[PDB]
Amino acid sequence: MIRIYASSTIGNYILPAVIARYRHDYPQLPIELSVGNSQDVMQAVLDFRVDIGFIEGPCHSTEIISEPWLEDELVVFAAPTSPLARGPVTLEQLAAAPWILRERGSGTREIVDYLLLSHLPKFEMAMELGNSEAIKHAVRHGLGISCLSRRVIEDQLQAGTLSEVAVPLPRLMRTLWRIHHRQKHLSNALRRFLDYCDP
Amino acid sequence: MIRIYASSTIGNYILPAVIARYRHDYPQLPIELSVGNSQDVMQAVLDFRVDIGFIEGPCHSTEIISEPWLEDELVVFAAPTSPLARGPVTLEQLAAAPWILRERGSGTREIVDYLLLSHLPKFEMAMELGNSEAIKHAVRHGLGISCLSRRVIEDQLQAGTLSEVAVPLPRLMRTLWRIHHRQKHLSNALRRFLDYCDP
Ligand SMILES: [Cl-]
Repeated sequence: MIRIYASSTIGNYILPAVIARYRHDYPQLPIELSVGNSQDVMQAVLDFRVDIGFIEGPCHSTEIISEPWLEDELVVFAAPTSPLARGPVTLEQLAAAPWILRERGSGTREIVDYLLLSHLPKFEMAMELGNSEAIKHAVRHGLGISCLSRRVIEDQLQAGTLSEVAVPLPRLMRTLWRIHHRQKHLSNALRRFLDYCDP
Repeated sequence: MIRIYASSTIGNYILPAVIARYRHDYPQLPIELSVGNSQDVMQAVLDFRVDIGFIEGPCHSTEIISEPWLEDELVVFAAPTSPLARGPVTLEQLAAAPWILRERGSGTREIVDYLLLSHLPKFEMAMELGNSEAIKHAVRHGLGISCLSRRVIEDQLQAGTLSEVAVPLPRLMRTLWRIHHRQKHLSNALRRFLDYCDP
């Protein structure tokens, strides 16, 4: 058995496709997938409740081995009617918009703070929401703007229900990490599953 | 300060739009929205941590007043390339399909069991997943089929990345409940917001 805990973007928008391909070739090797925020993953790995974790924030622990797995682009986005949805925008313009943020313990929250919000003037947090789908829909209906993985909003961007916002910074790139306990021995079955995770 | 706790279908797909219409008419009156599962909502109401809760399953407590708030259609869905997406299916074919289901004890699993799975001869669960978004991605990539609120799959049905299964069953309707503690009184500030939570 392979027991996995994954962060929100990874567990909801990546690993189900990987598991589908894996189960097709190994239909009699079970997999358990739990999804939470990156802090949830860390604690599950530290408690030896899962075999492997996947996180999307800089989570640190002397008891954890972290290995780079995938790149991931964070995207500032807004309702299509927002003035920010068209043309160049400045950091001061971003700081004047209502921001919708994830909860403490989200890797996305921490990375967005370092890569972007740390460079903004005083800005208002309009709402704090505990998952990325509530944020997507709050932004779609004009409650504010936010910043999430392109993977989370890709389908809305294509359908025109959300709009990407230009940011005067380099592409907001982060690493999606594979983690396991420093004292954990990875099974051959798991290492085989990780081959399906490799792009 | 109105403090809401809502299950995922309601908090992610219904209330964001409602809060928008409300804050547009009451910008000075704030709203705090927490999203989780129905059981999280129940405990938050019991612990007096929120003013009102919204749930999507038959959960019951003797300390709670529950009122039917909205009806909600459950829909069986599959990858567009699935044979089960092409024409009417039999109960036998549904019973043989790989089911992607929410965990036992959740409101969605209980109501899906009652309205759908209890009518199938000896179905098998291909995988258990803890939230609707992971389920959608799993089904989208062919891991199996599932049953969720039409509201939750609407965008993907429109995009054509998920397909509705033509099942030989009645239209499957569940209840979305509004709840509060039985000794709580709905303030006029909250009753006004609830007028915006009125179809
Ligand atoms: Cl019910």
